[PDB]
Formats: sequence, C-alpha cells, structure tokens
Amino acid sequence: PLDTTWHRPGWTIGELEAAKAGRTISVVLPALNEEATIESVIDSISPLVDGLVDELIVLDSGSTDDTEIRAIASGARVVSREQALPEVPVRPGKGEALWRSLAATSGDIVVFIDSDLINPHPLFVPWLVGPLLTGEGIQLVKSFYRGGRVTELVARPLLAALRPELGCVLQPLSGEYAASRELLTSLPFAPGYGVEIGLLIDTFDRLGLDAIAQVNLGVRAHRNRPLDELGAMSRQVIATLLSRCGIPDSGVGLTQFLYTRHTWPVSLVDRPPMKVMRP
Amino acid sequence: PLDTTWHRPGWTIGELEAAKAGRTISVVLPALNEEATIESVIDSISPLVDGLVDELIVLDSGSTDDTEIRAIASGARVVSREQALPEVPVRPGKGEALWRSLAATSGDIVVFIDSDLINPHPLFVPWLVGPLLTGEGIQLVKSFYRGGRVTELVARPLLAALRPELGCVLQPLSGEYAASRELLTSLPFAPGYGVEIGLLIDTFDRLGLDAIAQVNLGVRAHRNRPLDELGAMSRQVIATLLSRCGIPDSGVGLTQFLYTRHTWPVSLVDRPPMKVMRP
Ligand SMILES: O=c1ccn([C@@H]2O[C@H](COP(=O)(O)OP(=O)(O)O[C@H]3O[C@H](CO)[C@@H](O)[C@H](O)[C@H]3O)[C@@H](O)[C@H]2O)c(=O)[nH]1
Ligand SMILES: O=c1ccn([C@@H]2O[C@H](COP(=O)(O)OP(=O)(O)O[C@H]3O[C@H](CO)[C@@H](O)[C@H](O)[C@H]3O)[C@@H](O)[C@H]2O)c(=O)[nH]1
Ligand SMILES: O=C(O)CCOP(=O)(O)O
Ligand SMILES: O=C(O)CCOP(=O)(O)O
Ligand SMILES: [Mn+2]
Ligand SMILES: [Mn+2]
Repeated sequence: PLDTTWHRPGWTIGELEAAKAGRTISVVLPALNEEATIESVIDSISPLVDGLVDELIVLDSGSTDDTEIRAIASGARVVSREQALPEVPVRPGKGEALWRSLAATSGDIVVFIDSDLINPHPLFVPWLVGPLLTGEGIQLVKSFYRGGRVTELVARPLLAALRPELGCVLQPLSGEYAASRELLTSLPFAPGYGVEIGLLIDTFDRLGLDAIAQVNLGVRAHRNRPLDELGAMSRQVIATLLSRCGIPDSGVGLTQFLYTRHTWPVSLVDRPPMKVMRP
Repeated sequence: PLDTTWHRPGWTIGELEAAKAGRTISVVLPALNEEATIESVIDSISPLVDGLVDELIVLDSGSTDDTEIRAIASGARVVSREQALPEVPVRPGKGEALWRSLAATSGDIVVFIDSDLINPHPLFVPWLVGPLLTGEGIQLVKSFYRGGRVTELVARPLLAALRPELGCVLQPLSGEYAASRELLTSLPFAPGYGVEIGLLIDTFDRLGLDAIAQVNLGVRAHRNRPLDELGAMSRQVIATLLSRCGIPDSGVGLTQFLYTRHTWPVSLVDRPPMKVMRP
C-alpha cells in the first residue's frame, strides 16, 4: 500500500540532475568512530558533488579515532556537532547529529547515508532521490535491502502492534534515506538511535503513506555490533516508538548483567522542529 | 530488589524431599517436534520420580516426528493436548500446552522445563523448587543462565519501558521455571510464546516481587532458531506484554518479506484461570 520500487531504478544521473529544477541536494554522513569505512563511503558519493549533489558533509559526532582526518583527506567538508549549531550545547547520540546537520546544510533535499557501510554502491544517492525528484507529494524515501535484528525483532513487530499501517515498510530503521528540508525542519528529532523510527511515524501521522516511498538499494552490510549495544539501541527505539503512540515510557534505562551490572542511558527528550531555531 | 540465588544452591535432594511436607511436585515438559533432545531431558529428571518429583509428564503439543515414541521409550507419561482437556478444542501454541498441562497434573507445585534443551543438568528441578519449598510467600521461580535475542532486544527493554520494577529479572522469557498450582490455576495463560511474559507480569501485579525468586541454572543451550521465527515469537510476546499494560494491540500479525510475502498469526486471546474449569 506504499510506493515501493523493487528493482533497479531506470533514471540516469543526467536526467535526475535536470529534474532538480533549482532544488539543491545535500548529503550527510553522520559519523562516530568509523575510520575504517568512512573513506569508502565518501568516495562512493563525492563524484556527484557539483553535479547532482550540490553539497556533501560529514557530521562528526565526537569521533576520537582518525575519522575526521581521513574524511578530510577524502576531500569532504567535516562539521562537528558544535560547529553545526554552536549556540546550543551538544547532546550525545545519532538523532542529535542528524538534527544538527540540518543547520549545517541548505539543500532543499537532504540525504542521509551511514558512514559505517562496507563498499556502498555509488548509486545509493541517485536511487534515494529518484522518488523525491520525479514523484508528486513524496517527502520521504526509505531504503531497503537483503540480519536486521533490532528491525525484525523490535521495530517491525512493534509497528505491527501500534502502527500496522506501516507494516509494509521493509527497513524502517534504515539509515540510508532522504527527505525534503521542508519536511525535516518541520519534524522533531528523537534522541539517540530513536531518530529514524520517529521520523517514519511522524511523517506518516502527518502526511500518510502517499508521502512515503521506499527504494531497494540491493544489499547492505555494515558494522556488526555486540548484542548488549543493541539492547541499548532497542531500548531507545522502543522509548521513541511508544511516545509517538501516546504511551508513557518509564524513562528507565535498560539494565544488563554481564555477573556485573550496567545501566544504559535512555532519553525521552526530542529536539524540536529545527524550524523553531530560525531567527 | 528480587530474591536472587546467584550460585549453586546448597540444599540436598533428601532435605528438599523432607521439606515437601505433603505437597506434591509435578514436572511438565512441553514438546513440539523435539525428538532429538527430548530423551536427554526426560532422563535428566526421571530419576527423581517417586522421590522429590511425584509426577512427570510430556505434554505433546502436536508433534509429527518421533517425539512421542522416544519419550514413551524413556518411560515418560505422554499426554496430548487433546487428552489433557478433551472437552475443549485444541488451539496452537506453547501457552495452550502449558495451560492444558495444569489439567493433566495434580502437584501442589508445577515445574516447566523446555524439551529442546541440550544436556540439561539433572539438578535443574531441585534448583527450581528450592525457593518454593524453603521460602515463605514465594509462588514463582524463574531460572537464569549464561545470546537471548528476543529476551535482550524485546522483553527486557520493554519491561524497562513498562514494568521497570521487573528490570531485575534476568531471564523473563526463561522456559525453565516453577510455580504453585494455586498461583497457576489462578492466572490466565497467554497464547503462543506469550505465556511466560504474561505469567511474570500477572504474578508481579498480583503478588509483587517478594513472591518471585530466580535461580541460576548455570548455562543453557538450546535449539537456535531462524530469525523470521523469532520475529513471530517477538510479535506475540509484544502483544501480550502490551495487553498486560493496558495498551491496545492492533491484533495484526507480523508480516515479513523473504521477495516473498508471509504473515504470521498473532493471538490476543488468553486462556482464563484454569480454576474456572473446575466443575
Ligand atoms: O552517536 C552516534 C551513533 C551513531 N552514529 C552514526 O550513525 C550511523 C548508524 O549508527 P550504528 O551504530 O551503525 O547503528 P546501526 O546498528 O546500524 O542501527 C540501525 O538502526 C538504527 C536505528 O534507527 C539506525 O540509527 C542505523 O542507521 C541503522 O543502520 C553510523 O554511521 C554511526 O557512525 C553517530 O553519528 N553518532
Ligand atoms: O507450539 C509450541 C511451541 C513450542 N513448544 C515447546 O516449548 C518449548 C519452547 O519453545 P521454543 O520454540 O524452543 O522457544 P524459544 O526460542 O526457546 O523461546 C524462549 O522464549 C519463549 C518466550 O516465552 C519461551 O516460550 C521459551 O521457553 C524460551 O526458551 C520447546 O521445548 C517446545 O518444544 C510447544 O510445546 N508448543
Ligand atoms: O537495525 C538493525 O536491525 C540492527 C542492524 O544490525 P544487524 O542485526 O547485525 O543487521
Ligand atoms: O528467548 C530468547 O531470548 C530467544 C532464545 O534464542 P537465542 O537468541 O538463540 O538464545
Ligand atoms: Mn550500522
Ligand atoms: Mn528453545
């Protein structure tokens, strides 16, 4: 019931560029300690810059490895969380990085690509902007691909429980997606790893499915992470998913026993629509 | 904040038997197509029968392999779902099997052990009944052990969200546990894989933490299952967890794309306290 592109899109890069019609395109790579993979990601996209893509930045989210220098050495403009929006003290987590990135870009369209990807296709970005450029009323495009543990155990089943209309979204937690600035600066940003699911639900609640498309980027592979770190992500995802369905979340961080005790942070605080930051 | 036994319990089998004080003990092994492991499980426990354990049954939950014959050949009494409670048509899923098993046993105490376990300790049952026998006010004992994907990504984080008081339960989805008949026949049984989480939350809501204990059974290993089957389990878990927290579940089955479409069953229907079936 949702515009789904199942096979390779047929649009060429030159067509897509024509279709821009004065609209600009920014690409954001959020990055926290992805030195091993960041360069490969930037290189997959930088050939588009000054063409289809008018602007590409790395939003460095507090990295302490060589993420930033290697990214710079790949010719990318690197922006710290502090630099994107310096008047506002920095909070931890991905959603903060993406939210701040709105203040550090000016494209009418914004594309997000995770910086921990292993050999991403150089057509990811063209594939994602296709529906925004050539559709009508599309404001949001999610990717999917071909094993998604938080997605298949947490997000998809909870959506089935609480927003079953979104059951047709194959990769709701996908980190590769694009959306209009008009949409993005109109929506709040959930903290931490909650940011994607919030955007999907907020978009839907506000514009319905017809405003959402999804595109097959084939197959992704990325940094596989330790189960305890996913419990933490899953917690924040849950937190946000619930607060969008008007359910009071305890605000209690998930506690695991490695036996040694550890309690991960959770946040019930969204960033407001970036629009409010407009002077 | 919950009675937790972290190391090997010190009670001997003969002490525990003395402590029974006229109370009887039934052990139930629910089983659906566990021919490879069922015999090992029965053998771990049958030496206790006519001693500490007064009764042991296998609740055969519709098996079509050699589960039943191999179980019989290990000297176990085998009871079909139909035989446990024949006046009532059989529904699919684990909770149904466990619920029916109450009608097919008469122990004052009931112990559940999954039948897909690989080399279970012969002390599992003594370890589980310890707190029921020697405690006061304990009506429920959960096991834990030393990677628990639905548990760590779905159940523990959701509990943190919705019943954070149960955050201290290490293995809420554990299939090895024991409880009083008085408690069990007083509680409804969630369908499918929802049965455990429901029992934990219902018990807590009704008696609080002081009625619950948990015991380290060291380390379990069992049938590792395909992610898509866990999505289905996770769905039912979610469904039940939500309905206990007064949250309306859509009643919509989880839908996955293997790309081929498949929609798994979910049930919003509990069995009533078995007490109501008392003539
Ligand atoms: O505080 C952070 C954490 C992560 N990231 C970046 O965000 C991307 C995704 O983070 P990651 O740790 O790889 O998350 P995943 O395990 O891949 O989580 C999946 O599901 C999450 C829930 O929405 C999404 O954030 C991810 O994009 C998605 O791939 C990575 O490139 C990170 O460099 C930050 O910039 N800051
Ligand atoms: O319809 C069914 C399904 C399962 N079982 C038996 O129940 C036990 C547990 O089922 P399983 O498929 O192994 O579930 P798990 O993946 O191990 O799920 C974990 O989490 C579940 C959620 O509560 C619990 O039911 C399990 O006991 C627990 O180990 C097994 O011995 C099965 O033989 C049935 O009797 N009938
Ligand atoms: O967002 C998710 O679904 C978790 C991604 O990690 P993985 O389970 O290894 O694919
Ligand atoms: O109940 C659970 O947590 C799922 C058990 O299977 P596994 O993740 O392989 O340990
Ligand atoms: Mn990743
Ligand atoms: Mn199992």
